[PDB]
Order: sequence, then structure tokens, then C-alpha cells
Amino acid sequence: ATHRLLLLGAGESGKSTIVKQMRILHVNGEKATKVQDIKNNLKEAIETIVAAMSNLVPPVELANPENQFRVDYILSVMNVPDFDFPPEFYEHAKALWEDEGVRACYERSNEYQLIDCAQYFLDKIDVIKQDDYVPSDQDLLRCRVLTSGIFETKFQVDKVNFHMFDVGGQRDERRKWIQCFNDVTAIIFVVASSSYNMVIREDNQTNRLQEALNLFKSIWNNRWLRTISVILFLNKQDLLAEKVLAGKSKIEDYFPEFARYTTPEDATPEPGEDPRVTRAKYFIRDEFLRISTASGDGRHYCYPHFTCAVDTENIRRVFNDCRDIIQR
Amino acid sequence: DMMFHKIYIQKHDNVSILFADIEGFTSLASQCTAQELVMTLNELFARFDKLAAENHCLRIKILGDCYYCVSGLPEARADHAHCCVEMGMDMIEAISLVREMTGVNVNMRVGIHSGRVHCGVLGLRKWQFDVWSNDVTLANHMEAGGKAGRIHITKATLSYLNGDYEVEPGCGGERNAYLKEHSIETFLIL
Amino acid sequence: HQSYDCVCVMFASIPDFKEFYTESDVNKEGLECLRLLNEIIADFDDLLSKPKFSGVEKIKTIGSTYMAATGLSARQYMHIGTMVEFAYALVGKLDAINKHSFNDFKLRVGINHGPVIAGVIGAQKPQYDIWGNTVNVASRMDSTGVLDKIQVTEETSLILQTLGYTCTCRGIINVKGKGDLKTYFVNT
Ligand SMILES: C=C[C@@]1(C)CC(=O)[C@]2(O)[C@@]3(C)[C@@H](O)CCC(C)(C)[C@@H]3[C@H](O)[C@H](OC(=O)CCCCN3CCN(C)CC3)[C@@]2(C)O1
Ligand SMILES: Nc1nc2c(ncn2[C@@H]2O[C@H](COP(=O)(O)OP(=O)(O)OP(O)(O)=S)[C@@H](O)[C@H]2O)c(=O)[nH]1
Ligand SMILES: Nc1ncnc2c1ncn2[C@@H]1O[C@H](CO[P@@](=O)(S)OP(=O)(O)OP(=O)(O)O)[C@@H](O)[C@H]1O
Ligand SMILES: [Ca+2]
Ligand SMILES: [Cl-]
Ligand SMILES: [Mg+2]
Repeated sequence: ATHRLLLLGAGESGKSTIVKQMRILHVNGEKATKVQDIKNNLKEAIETIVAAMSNLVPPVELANPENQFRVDYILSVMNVPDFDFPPEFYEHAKALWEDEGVRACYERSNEYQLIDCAQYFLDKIDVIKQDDYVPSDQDLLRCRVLTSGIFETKFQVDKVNFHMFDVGGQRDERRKWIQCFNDVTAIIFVVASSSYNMVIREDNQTNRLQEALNLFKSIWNNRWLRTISVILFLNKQDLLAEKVLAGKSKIEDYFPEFARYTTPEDATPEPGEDPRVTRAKYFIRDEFLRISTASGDGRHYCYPHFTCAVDTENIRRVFNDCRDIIQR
Repeated sequence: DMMFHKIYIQKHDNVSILFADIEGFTSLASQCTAQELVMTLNELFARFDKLAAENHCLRIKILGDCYYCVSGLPEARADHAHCCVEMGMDMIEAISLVREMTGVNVNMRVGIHSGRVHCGVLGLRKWQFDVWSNDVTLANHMEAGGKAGRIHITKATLSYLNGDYEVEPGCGGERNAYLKEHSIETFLIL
Repeated sequence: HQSYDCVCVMFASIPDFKEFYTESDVNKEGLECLRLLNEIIADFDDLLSKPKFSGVEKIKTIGSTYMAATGLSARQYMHIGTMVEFAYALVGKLDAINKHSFNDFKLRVGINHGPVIAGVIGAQKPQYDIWGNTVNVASRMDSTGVLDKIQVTEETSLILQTLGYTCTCRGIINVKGKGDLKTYFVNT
């Protein structure tokens, strides 16, 4: 009746977020700490966007010469330890945030390292500053904090117990995955579908998907895990779709094969979903299917599910879609 | 069993761990031919191996001039601390014969902690019973941070003792790193 | 039990380990690590079976330090050469573990040769383990070596040099009982 269920993925794949929902969904209140945490993310984002406008090629000129002093303001605060968050900050954040040349630099975000609660929280500053404010669940799900360590969540669905194991999703953090490899029922590998134009932090060279592609491989072909079948969450489906539709940067450019690609017969396209979006979300699935397929020996199998983490409505659905397969 | 090799290890609790070393051993080492040395060593050690049984300690291993044993293995005991004590007790007594029987000033340096362990065997070939945990390292690091022909003991090993023993501050932190650095209160025995 | 002449002693430790040893509710009080030590130490003993190492004989593992010898089966010095090819082959074994443990482990070899004894100590558990100066040194070679290289003695170095091996002098090293003396690393 008990299911030691370990949770893997690259950096910022979306793990402690799925952890998040399982708690939202299946577990029984002074979030006042998590506010401070949100606040932090705001600084973090805006500093990071201004920062690289200069650092970029081409460089990126502020829409409004006025904002230049605000720029200056920001980086005069950038490394402060215990920050106090005075009201000017938000006036100046919003300002830069309003600046079109800033928002045009946002458009080149794939070209440097930036958290994906960016737009979302920047879009809602005024709400954040009110000292009576309490974060929506949406907001609370997006507060991003480095996972240094490993954390045991435990829950129950229809009196069936779960043991969620969260790991550090970065290079130096994977040395300690092993400790979860024995006495594991099955795996959740979480992947940031949308990060096909970006490189990872660890070196700032390796393409994030490509990284996670050949992390998958290293697990699906692992010595202590030829039994254990792996549930793949193709995470971040909203963002993905967005980029595809946005059409701005082409996929085949980042993964040259997409160009020879056509669209799968078992195609189960979301209702009203775009045929070109449908192409990529699956195509990406099939880059992982070329790994799961190419070995394992009908001795374990791959469960691919398109997912958005920050979507309890999609999450419950796919977790149901999952408690299911634990039976077998 | 089909993907990890089977693991011959069992967690154990409330066990006293001992380490002991030979002060100024290399003075003896330079003295005697590799042969007639081995003898005096294999001598004392089998005697140590013996008191062990008297004192209720499963011996672990010999690592050159280093000996170590434990109390609470294989099977639990309440007196567990007292045993590893009564062991050290007999060992400096024992080694004193070998001071007379040679003439060189070779002696001992005990160190004893009490905590959790692990125990069993590793790999496939040539098994030897063994123990592992910080608590263990700690005992070892107290063989390191001991003083000659005096028995060393921790915070914990006092607590499993019920002061039937007269003792005093060793303050081992001023001998060995790991002690100091981990806030360790050490004691000697009278 | 009895003495000997030309026994070659090797120690190989993995010093990256003493850190990696955690204890937590999550890692069952330090056992899940002991699990990986097992998966390695084993992977190493798997090498004894090898035909070309039929001559190699493991003695004991000390914490995560491996100990094994060529010679007790009796050009004439082939057995030292042998051993070194053993050491290297654990590194093959080890880079297999890293691969799958998402980790980085280097090996720390000390090696040597000369007068040893090879008997049984204490009646209570009678165990095969070798004494002698010769040995203590192969241990100094470990404890004072370098990750990912093999550090060997002045005597040893020559012999290995007499076998299509190349070497480099690390310099001078203290031994508590044997003063200061020249040591060497093999070149890959
Ligand atoms: C492997 C896990 C871990 C952390 C657990 C543990 O308790 C140890 O196995 C002890 C303490 C423990 O098993 C008791 C024996 C011994 C052999 C002392 C071990 C080693 O020191 C290990 O470290 C090593 O493998 C390298 C250090 C060896 C240093 N020793 C010091 C004592 N002299 C006599 C020999 C060399 C050890 C610390 O490693
Ligand atoms: N837009 C969008 N954002 C997501 C989605 N999933 C997660 N995020 C956001 O991106 C970040 C990634 O989630 P998080 O759990 O922190 O990554 P992670 O994989 O756990 O990071 P690590 O533990 O592997 S190092 C989070 O801050 C979360 O707000 C998604 O499906 N869509
Ligand atoms: N057969 C064996 N098995 C395991 N360890 C052994 C061994 N033979 C030697 N060693 C270890 O080899 C290491 C090096 O020994 P030093 O060169 S530091 O001599 P010292 O005796 O410590 O000198 P002191 O400080 O005056 O007592 C030691 O841990 C031995 O136990
Ligand atoms: Ca010693
Ligand atoms: Cl990813
Ligand atoms: Mg996380």
C-alpha cells in the first residue's frame, strides 16, 4: 500500500512545484515567510534583466533616457544582504518594467539566465507591495528557491500512501540521487519542455533540453534502475506552446531534426490546440521516445505526459492518470 | 538482489566502540627483526583478542599497530559501556608486562565513544566483520586524541556509565582536530 | 606462518568518500551510502576473478581503502608490473561507478615490494593479513599520494622502469620510522 516515489529532472525542470501541488491537492498557515521569498524573486528578476542589456550583443538601449537613473538605482542595490524593500524600489521596478526597451530585452531572455516567475510577478508589482498582501496560490507556486538537499513529502490518495522524494536538479546535486535508488517503486522525471532555446546555468554552454535529454538517458539506462519504469512529465507546456505560437525563434534551429519531422498518428491534440504547437509538444516527446524505445528490454517502460506544473487542473488529471499505473 | 548486490549490514543502537594504539611503536619496530617483532605483536594481540571475550567485546580488526573492538555486538547488552571500559582497563595492565618484557617504553592510548553503528561485510571476497558510523569515526578520533596509558571517553560514554568510575576532564579538543571542531567534551579515568 | 622476499603491496583509497558519508532520516542513518561502497568494493573484487589477475590476492578493505598483493604464489619481477595494471583497472571500474552514481571519485594508490610476513593473528578470529616494514611503506605511499596517480618507491620505480614504464619524482617524503626518502608517480 506504500509507494516510495522519487522525483528527478534537470535544473528548474519544475520539481518542487509538483511536490507543491501534491501538497495543495492531497495534504491538509503562516505563509508570511513565503512573502519575503516572493519579494526576493522580484528584485532578482528585474536586476537580472537590466543587468544584461549592456552585457548583450547587440546591446539594448533603454526606450526612455529618464529610466537611466532608475537603472543606476537598481544596481546600486543589487548585492545588498538583508534588503529592506522601500517603496521607491517598486516605483523604479515598475518604471523599468514599463520601459519598452526593457520589455524588448525581456524578449531576448533565452540569451541569459533568468527565472520564469519573471513576467508573471513583474506584471503584478502593485499587488505585491501592499503590506497587507497575501499571495494567491498561483503566485505561491511560482516562488522559486534553490533546492539544496533532498526532501521527503508523504501523502495519501484513497488511503494509498506516497513518499515523494525531491532532489537537487543541478550537476553537483546529482551525486546524492543514488541514495534514493534502492527501494523505489517508480520514477517521475520532470523536464522543462519549453527550454529548447536556452542553455543551463552550470556552465552556460550546454542546451537545457539536450542536457535533460542525456540526463534521461543516463537514468533510463542506469545500472541500478533497469527494473524501475519511468514516468516522464513533459513539463512547462504553456510556455512551450507560447514560443511556438509566438513563432519568434524556430525549433529546428535549436534541434535540427524537427525540420525533417512530421506529426504522429496516435496524435491526441488538445481541443482547439494549434496544429503547429501540437507538432512540437509531441516531437519533443519523441526525442525521449527514441531513448526509452532504444533499450530497456520490455523490462521497464516510459510514460509520457504533457504537463504544466503551475496548473493544479492539469496536475490533478495527470496525477490521477498516474496513481492508476502504480497498480500494474 | 537483482540490481543492487545483497547487503550484509544491520543497524545497531546503544553500542560502545573502542579504539586503542601503541605509543612509541616504531621504537620497537627498529629494534627487532621483522620476525621476532611479529611474535610480540601477535602475542599481545591474541591476549587482547582474549580479554575481549572476558570483557564481552567482539573484536573488529587489527590494522598494523592499531586494534579495535565493541560492546553491544552481535547481540545487545545493558552493561555495554562498562565492558568497553573494563576492556581498556585490562589492556594497559596487559601492555605493562611487555614494558618489563622488553625494556623499551612502549605503551597504549585508548579512546571510547558510544552511539549507533552499522555492521557486517563489504563486497564479495574475503569478508571481515566491521562497523561504520560517525560515532565510530568519533571513537577512532579519540584514539587519535588520547593520552598515553590513559583511557579516553566521550560525553555519551559517561552517560551509559552511571559514574561507577572516578574521572576528570581530558579536553581532547586540544590534541585532535575533529574533537575541538565538533564541540566534544572528553574525559579520562582514575 | 612464515616470511618472504619479493611481495608487492598496494593500497588504494577513495578520499572523496569520507565527506560523501552523510547520515539522515532520508539516507537510512548512513546505510544507503554503505550501499554504494558495497556496489564499488564488489565491482573491484569482480576483478580478482579476471584471469590476468589470477595472481592478485585481496587482503582486506580498510574503511574505503583497498588492500591487495602480488607475490605469495611463490621475468621474476613480473608480479609488481602485474599489480600496477590492477590498480589502473580499478580506475576503469571506478569511472563506471561515477557514470551511474552521478559522481566524481578519484583513486589514491600507494604501492611497494620487499620483505614481508604473511600469517594469522589472534586465535579468536584467525585472519590472513601481512606484516612488515615493506607494507607500512606502501601505506605511506597511499596516505601521502595524489588523486588519480600511482606513487611508488625509489626501489620500486627502477624495477617498473625495467618494464616499459616511465616515471616522475614527486620528491622527498617523511616516514616516522624511516626518515625522509624519494618517491615517484607513474606516467599513464
Ligand atoms: C567509509 C565510511 C566511513 C566514513 C565510516 C567509518 O566509520 C570508517 O569506515 C572508519 C572510521 C570505521 O570503519 C572504523 C575503522 C576505520 C578503518 C578507522 C574507518 C576509516 O577511518 C574510514 O575512513 C577511511 O576509509 C579513510 C580514513 C582511514 C584513516 N585510518 C586512521 C586509523 N589508522 C589506524 C588507519 C588509517 C571511515 C571513517 O569511513
Ligand atoms: N510557466 C510555467 N512555469 C513553471 C512551470 N513549472 C514550473 N514553473 C516555474 O518554474 C520554476 C521551476 O520550478 P522548480 O520546482 O523550482 O524547478 P525545479 O525543477 O524543482 O528546479 P530543481 O529542483 O530541478 S533544481 C518554478 O519557480 C515554477 O514557478 C510550468 O509548467 N509553466
Ligand atoms: N597490514 C595492515 N593492514 C592495515 N593497515 C596497516 C597494515 N600495515 C600497516 N598498516 C597501517 O599503515 C599506516 C602507516 O603507518 P605509519 O607509517 S603512520 O606508522 P605508525 O605505526 O602509525 O607509527 P606510530 O605513530 O609511532 O604508532 C598505519 O595506519 C598502519 O596501521
Ligand atoms: Ca597508527
Ligand atoms: Cl529541463
Ligand atoms: Mg526544486
